[PDB]
Amino acid sequence: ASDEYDYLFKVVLIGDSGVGKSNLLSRFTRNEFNLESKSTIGVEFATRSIQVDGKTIKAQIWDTAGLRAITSAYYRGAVGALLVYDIAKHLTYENVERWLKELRDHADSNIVIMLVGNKSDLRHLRAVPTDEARAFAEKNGLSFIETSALDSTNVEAAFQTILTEIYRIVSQK
Amino acid sequence: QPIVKDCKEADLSLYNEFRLWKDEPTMDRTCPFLDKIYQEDIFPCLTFSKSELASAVLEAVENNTLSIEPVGLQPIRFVKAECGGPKKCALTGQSKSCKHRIKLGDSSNYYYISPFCRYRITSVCNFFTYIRYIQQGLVKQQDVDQMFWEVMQLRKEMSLAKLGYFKEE
Ligand SMILES: Nc1nc2c(ncn2[C@@H]2O[C@H](COP(=O)(O)OP(=O)(O)NP(=O)(O)O)[C@@H](O)[C@H]2O)c(=O)[nH]1
Ligand SMILES: [Mg+2]
Repeated sequence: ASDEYDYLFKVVLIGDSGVGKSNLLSRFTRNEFNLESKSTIGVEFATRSIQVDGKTIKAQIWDTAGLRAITSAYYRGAVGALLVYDIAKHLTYENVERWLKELRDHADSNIVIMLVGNKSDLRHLRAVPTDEARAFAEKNGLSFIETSALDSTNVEAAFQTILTEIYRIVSQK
Repeated sequence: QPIVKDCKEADLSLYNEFRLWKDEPTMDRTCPFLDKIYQEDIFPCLTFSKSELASAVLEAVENNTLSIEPVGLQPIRFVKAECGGPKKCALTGQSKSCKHRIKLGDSSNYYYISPFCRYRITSVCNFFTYIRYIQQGLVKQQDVDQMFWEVMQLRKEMSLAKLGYFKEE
């Protein structure tokens, strides 16, 4: 009689194509990684229940392709957002500001947003030094973390941070 | 001028070697497949004039603890600096624009390096990361000859890097 919960949060994945959104998703939900995964067709979502400061939080995580699309069904009802860029490709990070723009035009304006932060496993190819993305995120009010969906680093931590924060600001109101 | 056509043909020794490494993957340094590449590619490619730093770098590369970060312009910098600078390569010891910095442990200080050193080191590192993908079950959609030719490609990049043929962006 599980899959029984208290609160339900919908988090969406956004960022350029090829940054690792779908593998972040599969790593969190199914603990699977796909080295050869292709670009996502349509939109998809998966669910995982975790526990947060004693109150049951079940996360319904949304994912879609990075690159006109019917953009407002995906954002509609999103209480959280993961803005994802590739640490090894600076251009993916440069489009973060624009992913942010499209994040609050066609979606909620007190949506919880975390900057990611992916493919941290590629250390010799690092394009974005942590200080610059952390500067940008801190200055834009966004929380920030660096993940590797490949070696699982900070995936759980990231999702649990955005979840704890959404929980906390659904505890206030 | 006459026409030369670029061709590609698998050396059967290297190919059987690789197929028999593919059949039972290991990162063990003494396996023939890796041993050869160590002797012909890796060791000469990470050979630099300051060589305790160079060997530290090699160990960092096979331990996957090495990190390469781009360093941008900055008029001011806290200094505990041997570690080189924007002026000079910490590895080869000469005066060149260093657009990259290197860290061994993370858990370590930074060392500035020429784009050339960056190219060699990243060549080796790319080889190691691909071979590690293979050793684990991460590569499932690539045919055996594809895998082989990717290994050949990486060894190409390392071979060119050896002789001073490198790319800079
Ligand atoms: N080294 C490394 N590669 C990763 C990591 N995460 C994903 N990748 C790789 O990067 C590529 C793109 O991954 P994918 O998850 O499909 O990205 P995406 O954001 O879903 N793309 P799309 O927006 O088109 O659906 C794949 O080759 C995948 O294996 C990571 O943490 N490290
Ligand atoms: Mg995808």
